[PDB]
Amino acid sequence: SNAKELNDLEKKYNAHIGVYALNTKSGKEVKFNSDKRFAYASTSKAINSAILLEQVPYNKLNKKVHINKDDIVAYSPILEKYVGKDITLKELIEASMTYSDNTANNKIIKEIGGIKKVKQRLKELGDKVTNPVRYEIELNYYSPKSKKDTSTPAAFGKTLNKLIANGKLSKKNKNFLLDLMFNNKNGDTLIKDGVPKDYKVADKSGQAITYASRNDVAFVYPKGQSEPIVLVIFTNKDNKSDKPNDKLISETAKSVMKEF
Repeated sequence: SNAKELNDLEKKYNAHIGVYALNTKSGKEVKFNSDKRFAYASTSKAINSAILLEQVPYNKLNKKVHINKDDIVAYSPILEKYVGKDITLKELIEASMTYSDNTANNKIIKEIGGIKKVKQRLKELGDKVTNPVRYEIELNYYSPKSKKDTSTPAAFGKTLNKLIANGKLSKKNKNFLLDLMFNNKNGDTLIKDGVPKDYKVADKSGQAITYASRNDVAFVYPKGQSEPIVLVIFTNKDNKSDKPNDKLISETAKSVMKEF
């Protein structure tokens, strides 16, 4: 059974696994520690991007945003080149999703209206679990004794479905975002490495600083099926300093996909 496989994986990798998968066509679900809290780290870049794309039409993503020296936070491989320059909303979302640029995500949250506006949107979506508190990079300071910047697999996956796969995005904005997730430069070792050949994966990965917190969320499209399987995989380990093994997420994805 899938539960036995995931239990063996927890032991093989000495790690904790949280899984929620929903086949949006059939309604079938796979759940494993799906109500346990994990740090979501950069997987939240998918949420913040979608919220911004709900309120800015595609042809208005040319709006310019000025980048100052002090805006740059750690792991901003794109935005560190824009100090003293302007960047468009389109280029912020591209940097955030394609390269996991942290400054880009911060500017996107600001454009949305800040952390409080994100929380208001989550409540409207019926997500009373996902708990944004800090910006990059402090949101990656995960502690098991704290709920800051955590979610559960089930809550995060239901929110991904409601915002993107079955949300209210325009045709152009939805195709723009999903293509970024199909084509991103950070996900090849995770869900994409684990799914069988005839699936197409649009993912966003995450890694927090502590407790080997390693995540991937995705919309997984079976060949010939336009409705995705929403897949959320959160993992961590017991010690603060441990380093993640991406193969855990790949093998988890391979196991979960046997259910669909």
